Amino acid sequence: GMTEYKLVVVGACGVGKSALTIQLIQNHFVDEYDPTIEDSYRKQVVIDGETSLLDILDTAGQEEYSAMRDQYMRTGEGFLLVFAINNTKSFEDIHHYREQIKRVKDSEDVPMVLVGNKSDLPSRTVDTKQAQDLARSYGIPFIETSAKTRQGVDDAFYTLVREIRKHKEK
Ligand SMILES: *CCC(=O)N1CCN(c2ncnc3c(F)c(-c4ccccc4C(F)(F)F)c(Cl)cc23)CC1
Ligand SMILES: Nc1nc2c(ncn2[C@@H]2O[C@H](COP(=O)(O)OP(=O)(O)O)[C@@H](O)[C@H]2O)c(=O)[nH]1
Ligand SMILES: [Mg+2]
Repeated sequence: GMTEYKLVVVGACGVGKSALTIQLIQNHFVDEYDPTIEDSYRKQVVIDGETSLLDILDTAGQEEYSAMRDQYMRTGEGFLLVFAINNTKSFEDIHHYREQIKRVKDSEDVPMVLVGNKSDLPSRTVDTKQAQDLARSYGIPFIETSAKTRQGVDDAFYTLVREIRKHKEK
């Protein structure tokens, strides 16, 4: 079959994981998406001339560490680490999401992209430089997005695919 990429969107409640996912899948902004709905969406795309199937898991529900979740998360090939630029705690939480990915993958080299969402909002509390420095320390890209306007959304997911390709070449 055609190439597939298993992508996982992670980050604290309310950062815009679901809004980002629906923007990628359906090309419009959803104001309300139930925080208890965790689901995956597949979409056929062409990136750098390669046709692939993106299988995107939008994580949700509760903070719990079920066996299903670990196994589930283990199958992820790349991860979007999403915070919101107006929520400092969500940015501080990124360390947790990175470590948990590192724990379940048993690897220091997992495709990830740091995503600073809600870039449309004026009430910024997390400096772009701060995010850039963190991303550089992790050795990963940083992309600013707005699920509201769709700024950076394709770039975020497509950049993650490119990171997966880089990983697969090694
Ligand atoms: C508001 C609902 C929502 O969007 N979610 C609820 C909280 N939930 C969550 N919270 C805290 N830690 C999480 C976590 F560590 C994982 C996880 C588990 C196992 C391996 C990796 C990961 C990680 F996401 F990469 F961090 C998950 Cl799946 C969810 C966690 C998710 C968001
Ligand atoms: N202004 C703005 N609001 C957003 C953006 N992304 C998500 N939201 C809103 O923030 C809230 C949480 O979004 P949601 O997608 O449910 O976040 P999740 O809990 O990480 O899945 C919702 O009310 C969304 O409408 C964005 O880029 N800009
Ligand atoms: Mg959600």
